[PDB]
Amino acid sequence: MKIEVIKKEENLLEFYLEGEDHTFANLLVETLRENPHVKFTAYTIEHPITMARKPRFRVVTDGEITPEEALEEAAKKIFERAKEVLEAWEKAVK
Amino acid sequence: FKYTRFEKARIIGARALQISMGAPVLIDVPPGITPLEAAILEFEKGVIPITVIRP
Amino acid sequence: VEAVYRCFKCGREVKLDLSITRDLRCPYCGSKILYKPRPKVPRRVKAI
Amino acid sequence: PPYNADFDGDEMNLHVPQTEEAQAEARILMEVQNHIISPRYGGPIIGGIQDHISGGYLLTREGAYFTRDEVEQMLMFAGVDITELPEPDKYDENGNPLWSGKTIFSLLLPEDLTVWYRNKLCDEPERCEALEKLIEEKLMPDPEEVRKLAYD
Amino acid sequence: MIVPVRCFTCGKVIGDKYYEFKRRVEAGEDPEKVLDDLGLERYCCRRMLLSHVELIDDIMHYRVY
Amino acid sequence: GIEVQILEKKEDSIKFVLKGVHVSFANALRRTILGEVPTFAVDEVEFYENDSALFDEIIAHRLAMIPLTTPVDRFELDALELDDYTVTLSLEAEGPGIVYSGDLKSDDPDVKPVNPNIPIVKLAEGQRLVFNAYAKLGRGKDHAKWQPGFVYYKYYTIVHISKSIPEWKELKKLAKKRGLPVEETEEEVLVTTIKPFYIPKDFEEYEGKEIWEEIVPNTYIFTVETNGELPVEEIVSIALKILMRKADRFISELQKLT
Amino acid sequence: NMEDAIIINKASIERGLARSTFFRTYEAEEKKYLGGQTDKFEIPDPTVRGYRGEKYYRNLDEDGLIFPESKVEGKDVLVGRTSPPRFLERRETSVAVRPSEKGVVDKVIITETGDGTKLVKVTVRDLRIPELGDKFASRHGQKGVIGLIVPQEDMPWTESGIVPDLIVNPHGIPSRMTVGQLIEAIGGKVASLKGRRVDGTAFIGEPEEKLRKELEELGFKHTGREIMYDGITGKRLEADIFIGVIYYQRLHHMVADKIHARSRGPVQVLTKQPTEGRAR
RNA sequence: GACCAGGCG
DNA sequence: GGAAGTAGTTACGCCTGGTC
Ligand SMILES: [Mg+2]
Ligand SMILES: [Zn+2]
Ligand SMILES: [Zn+2]
Repeated sequence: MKIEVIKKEENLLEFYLEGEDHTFANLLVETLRENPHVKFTAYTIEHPITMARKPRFRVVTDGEITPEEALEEAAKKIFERAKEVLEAWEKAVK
Repeated sequence: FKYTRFEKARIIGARALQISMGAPVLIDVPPGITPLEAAILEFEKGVIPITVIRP
Repeated sequence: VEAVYRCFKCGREVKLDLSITRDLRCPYCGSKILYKPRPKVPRRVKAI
Repeated sequence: PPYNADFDGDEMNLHVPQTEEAQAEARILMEVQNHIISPRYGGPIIGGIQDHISGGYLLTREGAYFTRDEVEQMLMFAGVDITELPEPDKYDENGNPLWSGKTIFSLLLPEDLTVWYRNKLCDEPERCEALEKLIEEKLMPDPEEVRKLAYD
Repeated sequence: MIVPVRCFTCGKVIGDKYYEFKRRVEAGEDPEKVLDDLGLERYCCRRMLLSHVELIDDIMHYRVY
Repeated sequence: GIEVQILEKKEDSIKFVLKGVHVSFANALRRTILGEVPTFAVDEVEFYENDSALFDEIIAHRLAMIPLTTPVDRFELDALELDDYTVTLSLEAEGPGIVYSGDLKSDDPDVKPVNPNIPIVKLAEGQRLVFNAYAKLGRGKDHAKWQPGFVYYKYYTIVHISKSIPEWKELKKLAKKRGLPVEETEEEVLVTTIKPFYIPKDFEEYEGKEIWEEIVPNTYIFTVETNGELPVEEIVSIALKILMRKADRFISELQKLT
Repeated sequence: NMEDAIIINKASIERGLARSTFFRTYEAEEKKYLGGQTDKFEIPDPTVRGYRGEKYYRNLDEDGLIFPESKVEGKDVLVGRTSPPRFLERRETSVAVRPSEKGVVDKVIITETGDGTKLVKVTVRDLRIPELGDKFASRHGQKGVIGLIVPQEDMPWTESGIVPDLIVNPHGIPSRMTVGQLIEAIGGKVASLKGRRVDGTAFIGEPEEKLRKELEELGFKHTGREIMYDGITGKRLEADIFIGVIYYQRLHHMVADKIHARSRGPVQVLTKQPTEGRAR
């Protein structure tokens, strides 16, 4: 899932998440929002037809953690949450 | 001296037409720029060799 | 040239050549209309 | 509105200028950035039509508040460049910060603009007259005083 | 023409249920009860069985050869 | 923590409660179930002869819409890159009658139509329909033919009906009729909304303050249904593994960037 | 869906919603000119005047007619035909599909005219899956074109598990004053839930009050509004969304039959100006 | 090529 | 001044087919 950085200012990272759609982008931004060190995070699909699979992100942190750290921690939390839900589901179904 | 809309359009069109026939660009332009965009960049910078005459 | 042809009213096959035969008719029911049949060759179709 | 097109089967012709003079003429004199103001009446002809107006009302009306995620998403969707959200106006019963629609709308206005007027939503002229009386005294009313007498 | 294999809205397979629904309804049973028994709870699925026309029978008669 | 509680486990569907999870993860799970989990579906058909009334395109689409059993152990269904295994389903049918999905053969014992009673075409006297249909893995985000089933969720809400309300017993009886779990106290009656509880017209005057809904935070009632391609538990497990693998791929790409 | 545009579901289209096939029948006659100078159904040799590319005769049979069920694209010939020379070798007058039309050869028939010359009709069928620009209408006069095709996972859904097959902007309702469309949506939902079709006759049909009461008794809100969730973000919408079943019909004004573009081509002999028409 | 008819905005 | 005659116009495209 290719990352196409557009901006790398101080405490700001804007990039294209090539290959994804709303499904992963929304989860990533909502799990990034709960990080206290992130001041502004959002995403948008510039065009439903032309850029359907190229979401664009903006991650702005206060400065104590770089946006790359924020995205890494958010993805780790997503993976942990999915694993926990998988364990609960497999316990319940069996 | 303030150009009108029509004077600006004529100047930019003539400059783009000249550029398209080998007239050297008077500034530096990004690669891939179309001649019309080069003429518009020239006008926005302010280096305009063409002068309009008025009655 | 002998070509395989199918009649209109009846579905059973009729053989003739258009270039030579001035009159086209099924010689069994007298039908003037014929179908050019589907060649027995594979056809690849995308299911979408 | 300029084309009077309504997407019910409408068709439009597209002409490609071929000479550089024609291309310059089109791009300088006929672009859609210009012609926002109609030569007929000297007023805006290119503007919001139905959904822009209704969404603006749902945004800026009294009591309309938005959550942090909604505010960030709408700002990114609109294309507004921003690196920090303004201070929230209210706080939810759960402590969640909430932004007013007026603040979000103000985020995309020029920092020097200042104007007042009565729109079509004026049903009690007394409140409008009170606001005008407050404004006329000094022309720079205290923002909290206006917020006390704010009217839709 | 012929009964759709899947519900246009949610993709539930309703191809097999049409003939059972038709024969049960012709038998005089309540259509709501029949549709509930067949398992079609969402009204999108019930629309597919309730509004379908078997037009294949009326066009099978003309051959292209 | 995160709790999963199953309300109604049927053969072709399951209804469970998901607790302690944000709305974003619930929506992501629903979207991954709808468009990520891969199944087998006919993608290409080779027609040798088709004398039927339907055209080749129509029959090919109807074949693609026919659900196909998807083996689970043999193939990695949670992989981001799908396998290219192709199953050849053939049909040699002719004469008067109606062609069902159970008449299709298969080169693979595992991959075959789940329901053998789905009509394909009605054949008259003398008509022949011969084809070889090829199936391959895919995702519902590409075409609807690869959708494993249907999925949706809703908020887990408890409706409070004040017992000071006249003829509240009618509301209690309506809640019992809909099958919703209902509890009553000295001051009010609580109707857990497993299924949409809509207040009738007569009681709409109290919808503001006397009767009101309470959304339980981070709780959702899910409803997953299969088309026979996969077990519903397998569908949910594969979707969760898909989300895990997507997160892992994002982590790897992010580390590659730095 | 602004300005009378219509938003539609991709999954519904892929499952057969509003799918259609377009038929065109090309005709070629073996004309008998004066003096016994006839034309011939044949695959012309490249020595004939006006010969097209040898690729355009790919599907032709030695008889001179294209085999059925053979995929034919634009400018491919169906009836190879040569006419006696009239230039001032045999000229070519073969019949090919129209330049903007493709499809599959559904049927090739051969027959005899009234005067006795050979006549052939070739029918080409093109599959038209709905796309952006195709015109849709309801029985209440609400015309519109597909403004967007949205995946199912992006469509909103109802608490009952109902996903729309189509979304219409509310701004087209009040200016047009089509209360009948709303009543028809209510009636369609009630008919689907009951398993009995609703009588919508002009003046003796089922009253709207009866339909609303029946919808109330079936377990749904009497207004027809339902609690809906946003597909993109996952939270329920603030307002209760009006949803129902409306009978929409696809019109033959497809965007594939109307798109036209001419860089440079034939001109009229008299005025040297470009010709007139999409067909030429 | 011009005549007719039917539609579309 | 009649009181008739006469002439001159009556939106813009676009598409389809059918016959000469
Ligand atoms: Mg219009
Ligand atoms: Zn015969
Ligand atoms: Zn359904």
